[PDB]
Amino acid sequence: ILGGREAEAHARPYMASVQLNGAHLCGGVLVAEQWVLSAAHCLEDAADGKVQVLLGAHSLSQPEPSKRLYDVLRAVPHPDSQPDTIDHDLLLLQLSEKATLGPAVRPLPWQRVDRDVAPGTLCDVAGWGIVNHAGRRPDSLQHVLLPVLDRATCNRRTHHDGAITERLMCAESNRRDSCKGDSGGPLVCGGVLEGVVTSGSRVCGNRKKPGIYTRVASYAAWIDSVLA
Amino acid sequence: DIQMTQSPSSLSASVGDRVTITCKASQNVDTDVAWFQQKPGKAPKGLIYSASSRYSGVPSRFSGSGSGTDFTLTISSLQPEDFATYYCQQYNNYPLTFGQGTKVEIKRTVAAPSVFIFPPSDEQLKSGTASVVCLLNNFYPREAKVQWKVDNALQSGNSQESVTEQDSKDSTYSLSSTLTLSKADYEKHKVYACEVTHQGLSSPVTKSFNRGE
Amino acid sequence: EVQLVQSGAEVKKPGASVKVSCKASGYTFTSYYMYWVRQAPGQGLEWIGEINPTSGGTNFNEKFKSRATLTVDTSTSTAYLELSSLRSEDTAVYYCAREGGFAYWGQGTLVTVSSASTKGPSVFPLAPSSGGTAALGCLVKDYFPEPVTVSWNSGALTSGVHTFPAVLQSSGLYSLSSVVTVPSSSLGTQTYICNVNHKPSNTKVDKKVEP
Repeated sequence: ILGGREAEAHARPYMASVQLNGAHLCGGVLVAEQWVLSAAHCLEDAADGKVQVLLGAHSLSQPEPSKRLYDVLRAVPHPDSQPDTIDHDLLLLQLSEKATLGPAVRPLPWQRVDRDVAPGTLCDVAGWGIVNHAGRRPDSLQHVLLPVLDRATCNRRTHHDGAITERLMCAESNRRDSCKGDSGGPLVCGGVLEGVVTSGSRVCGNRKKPGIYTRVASYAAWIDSVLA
Repeated sequence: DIQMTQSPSSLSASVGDRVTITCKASQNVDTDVAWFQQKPGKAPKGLIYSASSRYSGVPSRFSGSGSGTDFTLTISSLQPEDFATYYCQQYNNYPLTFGQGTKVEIKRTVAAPSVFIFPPSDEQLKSGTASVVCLLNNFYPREAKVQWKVDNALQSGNSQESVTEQDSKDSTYSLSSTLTLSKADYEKHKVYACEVTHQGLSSPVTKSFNRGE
Repeated sequence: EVQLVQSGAEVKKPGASVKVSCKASGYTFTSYYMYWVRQAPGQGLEWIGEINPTSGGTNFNEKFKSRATLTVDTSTSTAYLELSSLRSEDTAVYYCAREGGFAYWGQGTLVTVSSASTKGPSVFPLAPSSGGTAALGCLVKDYFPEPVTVSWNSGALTSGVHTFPAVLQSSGLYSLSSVVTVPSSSLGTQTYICNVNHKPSNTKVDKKVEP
């Protein structure tokens, strides 16, 4: 998270850390008692690495009574996601057992009404990804308020030259942005999950290249079909 | 605003040649540069975007380079379908700006023009206007100096010329220089001549006609 | 398939306003900006401006901000260009083009701003002088608007035919010339008549060339 600040510990009980071989790999959001939503590209190069989800965390390293590491029983990436694109970049992770809900572990409602967020809206994005232009990561969770940016602008050749579909959305990336390691994390407007970070292989903090986020409402049918 | 100074304006090349078209932005425009191809009477066709990326369906022989101020369009092996006008475009800053264009022409051997002087029709002289045409047929290169001299005197303004596109078969040019004067101004003189100055000519060929003959 | 279908050619008097339409199909119209370019006869390209379909927001080139208007009908996915208080300098080919993704452009709308009226041409001969090879033609003077179609011996003679591009006179009326080269032996033996047709004025003239 660029241009952000440290979050209030355990104020986002849906915040998940998708972990690979015990290291933070990607952001996530607990969308059901036994399911975690994240980005599909996180796992693209993961190979045989042990996939686990960290719930109830603020510090990746320090003891907290809420922190719990769950093994993943089954990883479901959106069937139409491929490494060559940013389309359908969603991944569902089934926990070994249902999570122990509490004031620091709670699932988050996701937007089901397929309507764009009004441009200029300040949405909250959190994560453990890069905090500075030097590519270094924080131990405890960061967050930043970003204004939504209209698709037409985001699609200008200066910016993402037509990559933003009706199924995706942008936020302004000037000085404040989502970086590598924030992918799969949540974009929140009106305390309802609106999007999922898909930063991938984009350099952050440059206003010329807005932040991209997958629209959860565009994949409502899919999410339920997996969660059934 | 940001100026795009395209160079050269015109370029003469053979089929199979490597060809370079340069563009100079008056300020850094990062890689927000595009290249278009335009054939006569047709809409521009997108070739390159992001200074180096090719649009889908654009042949591998087309390539773009540059970052900042100096940009280049390269045609590795020039094909017949590539003789057109190319334009660079800046999309970094408002207003979006274009280059003056580069016309790519087929290079051939020097061919001197076959000069013809035409007297004005009596049907036209029935009315107050008289038009004198000095035709230059099948020539190369384009650079031709058609100077009008009526009774050993230099004409200016009263003349208007037209040039055909490069010939699909023999790849030559033709020119129609029309000198217009009133029937009153026409009867005042007898000698009407044009002095063609072409590279393929040793000495400037003068084609004269007389009012009466 | 994606296509930008622009409106028909226009001929306008030098005081009026023109409204060029451009209907987009094959993609989400609202997902991209639409920009407009102008190309005067035998000239380069000029960026006019752009429109955000979602907001209706525009970005203009200062040159045009004054008389140009850019609108969008989202219900019909059509971008409009309104150029008002027209002058002869406004005579140009106007193109709408998508801003983002594959470089899609419309076929182009030709606007012709002239105080001139629909008129057929007058055909005059460029008579052969008479060596080894000689030239003969037709002077296709004073016509409006563009174009004029020229052929020889009713399509029988295509080799040596150099139909020059139209040129606009001080009168504000286009004047051509269609030359043809033939050997000096065929003069008097074979007859040469140039077919000149001006579709707008519904004029068809066939003039014979004699020395």
